[PDB]
Amino acid sequence: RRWHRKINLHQKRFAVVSALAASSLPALVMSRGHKIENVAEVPLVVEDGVRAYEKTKEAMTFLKTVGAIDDVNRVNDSRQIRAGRGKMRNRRYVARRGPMLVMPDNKGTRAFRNIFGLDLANVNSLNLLHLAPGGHVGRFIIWTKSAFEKLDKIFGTFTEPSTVKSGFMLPAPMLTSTDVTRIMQSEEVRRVLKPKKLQPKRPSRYRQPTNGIR
Amino acid sequence: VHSHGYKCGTRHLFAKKFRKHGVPSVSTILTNFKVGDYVDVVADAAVRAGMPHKYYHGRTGIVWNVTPRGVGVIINKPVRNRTVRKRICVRFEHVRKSRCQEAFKQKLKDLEAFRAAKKAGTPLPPKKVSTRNGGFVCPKKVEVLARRTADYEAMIPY
Amino acid sequence: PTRFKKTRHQRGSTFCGYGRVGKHRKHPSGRGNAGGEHHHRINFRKYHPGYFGKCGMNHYHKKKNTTWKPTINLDNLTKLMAKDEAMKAKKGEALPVIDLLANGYSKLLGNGHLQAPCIVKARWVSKLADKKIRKAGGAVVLQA
Amino acid sequence: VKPFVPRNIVKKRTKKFTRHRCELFPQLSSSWRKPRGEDSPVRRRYKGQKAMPNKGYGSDRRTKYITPSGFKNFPVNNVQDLYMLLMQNRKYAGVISHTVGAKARKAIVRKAHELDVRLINGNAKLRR
Amino acid sequence: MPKGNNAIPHVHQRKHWNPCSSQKGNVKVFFNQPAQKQRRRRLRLLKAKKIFPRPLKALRPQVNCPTVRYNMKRRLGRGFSLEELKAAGVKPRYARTIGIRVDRRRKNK
Amino acid sequence: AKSKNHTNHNQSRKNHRNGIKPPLPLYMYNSKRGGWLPALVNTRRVRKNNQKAALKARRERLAAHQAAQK
Amino acid sequence: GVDLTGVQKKKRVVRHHTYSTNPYIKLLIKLYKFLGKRTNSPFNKLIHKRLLKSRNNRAPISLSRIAVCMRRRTVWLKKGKKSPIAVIVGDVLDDVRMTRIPALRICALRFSKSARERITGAGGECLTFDQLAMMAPTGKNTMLLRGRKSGRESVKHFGAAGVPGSHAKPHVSSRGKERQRSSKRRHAFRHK
RNA sequence: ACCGAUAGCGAACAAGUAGCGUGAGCGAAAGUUUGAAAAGUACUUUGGAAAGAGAGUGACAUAGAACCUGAAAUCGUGAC
RNA sequence: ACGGACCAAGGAGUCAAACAGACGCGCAAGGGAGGAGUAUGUAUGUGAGAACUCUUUUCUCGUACUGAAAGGGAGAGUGUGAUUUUACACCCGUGGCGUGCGCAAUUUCUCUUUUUUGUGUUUUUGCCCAACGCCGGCCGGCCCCCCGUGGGCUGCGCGCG
RNA sequence: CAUAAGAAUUGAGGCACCAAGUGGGCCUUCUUCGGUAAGCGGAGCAGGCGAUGCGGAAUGAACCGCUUAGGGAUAUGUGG
RNA sequence: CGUGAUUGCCCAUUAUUCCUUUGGUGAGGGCGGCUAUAUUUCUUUGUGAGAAAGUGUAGCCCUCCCGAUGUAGACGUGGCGUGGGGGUGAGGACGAAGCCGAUGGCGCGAGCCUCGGAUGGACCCGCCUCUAGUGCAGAUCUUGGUUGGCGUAGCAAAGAU
RNA sequence: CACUGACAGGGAACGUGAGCUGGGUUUAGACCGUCGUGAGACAGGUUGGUUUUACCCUACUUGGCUGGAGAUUGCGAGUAA
Repeated sequence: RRWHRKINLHQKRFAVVSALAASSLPALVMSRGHKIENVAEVPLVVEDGVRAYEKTKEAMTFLKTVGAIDDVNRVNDSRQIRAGRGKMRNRRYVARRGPMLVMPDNKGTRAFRNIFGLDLANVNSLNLLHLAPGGHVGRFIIWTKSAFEKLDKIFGTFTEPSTVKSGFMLPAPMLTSTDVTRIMQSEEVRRVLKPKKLQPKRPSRYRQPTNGIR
Repeated sequence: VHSHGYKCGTRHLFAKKFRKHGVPSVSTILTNFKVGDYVDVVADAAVRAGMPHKYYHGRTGIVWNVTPRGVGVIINKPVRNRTVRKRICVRFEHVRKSRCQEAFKQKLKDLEAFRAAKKAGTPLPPKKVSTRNGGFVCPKKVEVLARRTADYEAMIPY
Repeated sequence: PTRFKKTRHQRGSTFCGYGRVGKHRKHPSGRGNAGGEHHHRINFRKYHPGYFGKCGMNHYHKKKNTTWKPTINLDNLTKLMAKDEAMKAKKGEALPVIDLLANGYSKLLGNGHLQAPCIVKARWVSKLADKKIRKAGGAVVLQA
Repeated sequence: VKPFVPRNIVKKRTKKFTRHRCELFPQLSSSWRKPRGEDSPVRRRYKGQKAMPNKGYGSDRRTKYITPSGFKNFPVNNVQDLYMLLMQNRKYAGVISHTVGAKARKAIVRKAHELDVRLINGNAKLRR
Repeated sequence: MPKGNNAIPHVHQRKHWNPCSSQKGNVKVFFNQPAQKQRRRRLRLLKAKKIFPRPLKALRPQVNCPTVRYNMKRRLGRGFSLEELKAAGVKPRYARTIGIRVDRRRKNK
Repeated sequence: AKSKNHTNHNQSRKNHRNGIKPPLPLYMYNSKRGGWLPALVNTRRVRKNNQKAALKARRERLAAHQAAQK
Repeated sequence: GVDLTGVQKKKRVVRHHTYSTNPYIKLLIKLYKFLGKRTNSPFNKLIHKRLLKSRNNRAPISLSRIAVCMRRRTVWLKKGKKSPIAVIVGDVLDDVRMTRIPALRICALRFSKSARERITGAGGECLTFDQLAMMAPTGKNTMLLRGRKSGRESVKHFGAAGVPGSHAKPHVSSRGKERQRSSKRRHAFRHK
């Protein structure tokens, strides 16, 4: 069976690339089941100092305080035994997914174990599957500062190809401007607009082909 | 199903008919051409070359070519859902200029000539009448009809 | 993928849309290549003309590497060439240096009209370079 | 359109179209399918028949998937969800997915009747 | 059958030796490959560990190497060149002990 | 039971489905090919000519940009 | 009694609840659809429409073939209007032939990296159509580039009763000598 | 990202068994009491006997060992 | 004419190469790696066929074709001189069409807007047509033969990547 | 484009890509061949049927009328 | 006289007309940040009650139009079901699921929903994506099953209690 | 041939096999003559050569063997002189 594939390299990546932006296109992120009452900077960019935290509790707590409560609480707790047969092909339990910390690399203690889908990543990864639950993107990346910064070096820029992927980078927007719609409203455009209609309702003939008093 | 020569014959068509036998006239030869002429096709017999197959007498096409002895006529031949242009290699002897078109143009110019004259040349100059109409009538002797049998003994079959 | 397949759309339906006429069972009525000459002629002739027979001539044990490709034509090169160069050398007071090999090829056939004399350490050329390179004051160096 | 008022009936039938002879074979079931049926009078729209469903019959697009009490039933399992509905009076009545066990109905029901907005569960048969 | 105008008469798997309810047979999928990769890898690394004092790759020459298509190219080829090795000076046997390849069938053009 | 040959009926009906075509006949211009070679030789010499008309399609261009460029 | 339709319920042909997966377009069209009709502008409408098609149906265009267009300016006017607007609903690929050609303004879907740059770099301007339209409503000294179409290869593979009239290359298996091409390049076998 | 007891190996089962065929060989069928457990219905009493009716048990015996469910075809009944 | 006593559960258009179209989809004369291999922790593991890749070498197919060959081979740019071997110049081959762009008349509108009219004009990459021209090809023409001004038949070729 | 005298149309045209499904037909006005003939055979034209029903012909594949969204209201069709 | 009693009709899926439906290379429009547009309608010869009166109105909605049988065959689905994946609904023993239901209803339908247990009793389902050993009357289908057939045929040799 | 008033002709899936029968018919065996090179053949000859099922539906025969409609009332007046 063609249990297998190619993907084009530019494309696989490119895609992810759209995704990365959309990892911080917040509505999307919220929409993504991500919640944080906590919500503030999108992405909420965090000390890399965090990474060294070695007691689970310590770490988590701040993390909770700083965010992790709802989404996290969806996590662990939306855990269900997989109903249906996948269970009986060993998929016994299912659960959703909650917010992402990306590490430059991990060095806490615990470190942060006992919880996957509640991401942690050594940057040089970024796995779309983790990035896009159900291929339906939007996740909260919680930055280590060191990841955060490193990131850019990773994608280069549009007009500055070169990273560690060779030329592959931020590259062209199509239309340069969203809020097109806004744009579309204009004034120039709005001037050249063409004027309209009037005189409405109540019919002209109001049947009667036959003469009469009507 | 039937036998097929590319010159397969007929009863009474190709045969060179009613006192119409013999060579083409010198008038035929004195003719003169240009191309693009819409000329119609006929078959002498004379020489059995430059001679189309059956389709073609009674058809009008246009010449595209003049070769030594002959002329090229492209004709639209109707096949299936179309007419295809076929360019046929006749020696001159088997083709002639119509009037088909002649009139149209002839009139058109003549008329233009008049239309132009009428404005914008000097004169001015009646032609025709309308179509068809009514009328006063002062006739002066109507009849009727009484047919057959009276004085049938004078006439009819036996 | 399963769901797209016609089949899905085509059940309760016997023929599989094959036609109610034509209860064309699972056999060839044909089969692979052959029979091209009788019952498929018109097609065969038509759609793959020049087949069969064999004629012209042959080179047994041919070893195609040995021919492996060599050709480039002109403007082509400049593009490969650093734009700096290509927006500069023109005059003939700087002939930038092009080694064909990296470009691949080996042979130069005409075309192009360039936009700087340069050096192409080039391996073979059409007639035209004597009239092109040369005309240009561009250059060929044949390899040695 | 319905009520008040169009000038005639709201369907031409809706008694389900089935096969024919369903009635006959008991292992045969009563579901609507297109006759294939080569000589089929059923295909052939000969007179003797029963009906088929067709786009000419359709319910007025404006006036369709609308209840009797004028609402589309809207599926609900809970009070939060229900709390969203509030605006609506036009075209939905929430229907509680009865389909999920009860205790919560004790909660939903309490809130909903309390919240003064329809649910058929909460409005049908001998209890509210 | 459907009307679609697509790329004429094809598709291939419905041919020879694809073992059916028959049996056969000439089988050699690559699905092992992950595992294989690992097999190469895991081993390779693990090998290193063992060998360990040793510089791994064994010196060999450099060559320009074949063809036309390769006429212009160099690869570090097999072997060495005893002659060269000689020319640097070095007993081949000894060289082998050092872990620098040797050769013969390098005729040395 | 005598096993019938063939026929033509339905055909003008079939032929008229898809109609009866000619193609814009004289395309706007001919379909090419053939003629009398002494004439064909001569016509090329009056199409020599084309390089003359290409310098007439350039004559106008020059006039616009030499009259004034303002 | 109905009667002939010249073909009944008139076929997709040129299309409606429409095409590809790029989001932007979807806007564009909303934007533009007003504009051609309700900013009465054939050009706009055209634009609008022109936006709609599929990829083939948006086969590219490339630069030097625009050069010419900017020879057109040059035989246009002494020059009161002294400016000009290019459109291409595809990518602009670089060409080659010139490549010392001037700067100028091109309004495209996409300009290659190289091109984009180099164009712009040459004083050109790559404007996306957002970057056009908005600041360009209404034509006039607009230049529709309607792409190409023709020079695809596909049509090559249209034709094979190899009569003296049909000269066309089949989708066959010789990529070298014979392998289905043995005569024709000799008159003789299986004639012409 | 397999199947779900007619599936799935032949074979979930004392199965490559049983069985079958001279033999070569051929080679099946066949799943689950218990909110927890036999607590597996004492006892009464009729009943040759089975058994019954009681009783007795147990949430539940429309759970009494044919044990989860218990589909349909088919039939008695009730009821009409 | 056949098949069809009944009810459960079964019970039939699959995977899949090159390939043609269609369509989305990537990038674009390159593209596609591709085989592999390295590679460093998330930490089971790890220095992810499948994670992330990541890639120098490139490989491979693609970005001129033509000839059996031997073999050649495309702005025969354009233009130009041109007795155009050449030699010069260096921001559209020739014509037919062209959404377009221009102009004027044309309505109102202050002007704008500008309805409407009337035209102009523009590369055959906007499409196609129509004709050279061009590559390999073939006859080598013109002529008595052969060569040059120049031919003159032909082709999956080329004509503004 | 007037005549002074002689269309109508033109619910687009142009133009194309590519794949199906089909190759036993049968019925008819008309013409017509074979043969006594044949509800026979065998062609020509148009139309059907086929592959549609509705309405008519007590009965009818092809005769009459007429073709079909779903209805409603009205009037006709053939036919009474 | 001059017509006139006065009204010759009956009756198809055709026709008209009218509605609703549906499709359409279909027409309109409103498509605004309070002018307006749909919903509901008064006081009811010249009213949108912006202010009489409730309700809806972010590119769709709201009006308009032509057409609308079709086998084979084809195409379409902001069509329908299912098995399973990924995401997302953390849906429930206050009894899952299964199942029965002259139970109702929604949807042209395909389904889908609902309300019942004198049901059944624990795992199971929504929605968006993925993805399929994916939707049966017939195959002289198949396995199982289930009949009627019908207490009918029939139990009638080998001498007999 | 014989009788006889009389020895008409027909129809009924060429009426008429779950009627028989099997002499006719057409296999196989087997003889001959012919023909055939041949095997074989032969619409030549010859000869011997496996004729099932009803219990069912219906149909037919006998044998048993049971009512009435419905309307203002199937809501009641139980021919009509």
